[PDB]
This record gives sequence, C-alpha cells and structure tokens, in this order.
Amino acid sequence: TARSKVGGSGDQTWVQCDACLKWRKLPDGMDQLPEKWYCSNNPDPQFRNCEVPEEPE
Ligand SMILES: [Zn+2]
Repeated sequence: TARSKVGGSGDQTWVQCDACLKWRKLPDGMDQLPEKWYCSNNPDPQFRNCEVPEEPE
C-alpha cells in the first residue's frame, strides 16, 4: 500500500510517489489508498509530474 505520513503540525496528510519518492499533499476525497501511488495519479495538475519540486512542511 502506498506510503503516507501526517505532517508534524497535524493539518495535512502526505502520500509518497512510488516512483520519485517525493511527498505530495494527499488529494482530498480519496476513498482509499492504492497499492502504489504516483505523481501521475494526482487530481491536482500542478503536482502530477515527478519533476515538480516537493512542497514544504
Ligand atoms: Zn513522482
């Protein structure tokens, strides 16, 4: 199952891309974590390519 973490402040879960290992803010409204998750899965088009730098926090 795709790896997730909760940010230290507690306001945001992040999911790790199984290809590039960057952490992406978890898309809202997901019914489940998939077996593998990639930037390419992101409903947010700004964080859909592994080359996009990882957001802070
Ligand atoms: Zn990626």
